[PDB]
Amino acid sequence: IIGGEFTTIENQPWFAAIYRRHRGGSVTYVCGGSLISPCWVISATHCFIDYPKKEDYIVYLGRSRLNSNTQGEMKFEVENLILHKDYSADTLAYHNDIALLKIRSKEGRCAQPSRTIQTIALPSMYNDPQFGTSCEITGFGKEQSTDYLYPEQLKMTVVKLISHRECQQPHYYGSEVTTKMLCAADPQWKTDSCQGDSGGPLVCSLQGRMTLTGIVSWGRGCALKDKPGVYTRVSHFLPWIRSHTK
Ligand SMILES: NC(N)=NC(=O)c1nc(Cl)c(N2CCCCCC2)nc1N
Repeated sequence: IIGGEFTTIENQPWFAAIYRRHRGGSVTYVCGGSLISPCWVISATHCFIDYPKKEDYIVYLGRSRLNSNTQGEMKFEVENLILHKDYSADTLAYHNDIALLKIRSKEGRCAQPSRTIQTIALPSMYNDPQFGTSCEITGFGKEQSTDYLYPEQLKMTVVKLISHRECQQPHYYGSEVTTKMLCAADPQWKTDSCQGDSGGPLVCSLQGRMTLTGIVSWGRGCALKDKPGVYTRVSHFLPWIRSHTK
């Protein structure tokens, strides 16, 4: 997250931190995710497209910090890693950038809701908020496009949904953004998602509900003028999601 503020998991209790354990026994952070039901975390396919063995992944819930344990966090194995069959990557964009991780504790359980863990609601299909709506993003991604390291403390910020019309202009992303995507940015370009935030939630109040409206997918650079963040548009994917979750 570029700009924005530090926060704790209690302010975004659906956020899931996904890591990969290495043969060296080293474990490195991969991407964010969102708990949409007790046994399911939703994230972005591009995060795991290169290494698809479920075995080498670990999901934490209730976690406020990148490389130290947060009191009340839970650790999970990945029982099923479901990557979208129609995923592809273009020059900038990713398509169908959506994945499901069915989580199981080594003791066989799914998530137990707490002060630090809650599911987030999905939207009704094709139901999104209007352009100009303020939504929240959260992650452990870079604080500067140019950083080597990720921050140790969880961050979040606020961005406004952009119109597709606005996003499809040539100076923005032109032809590479599609209707299966959503664009969100700061009006002044101050704050944004970045590398390491992928898979993480874009949350909006829809109806009277905090709803998961997007998944962090891509952008050029981070916090660049006329280069907004692009997110998987969740409302388009209810059939896919329900297929696996039933
Ligand atoms: N929102 C804005 N402006 N950018 C981003 O969200 C964003 N930016 C980058 Cl650099 C990024 N990378 C870099 C390699 C390509 C994709 C995976 C990791 N992923 C993102 N999701």
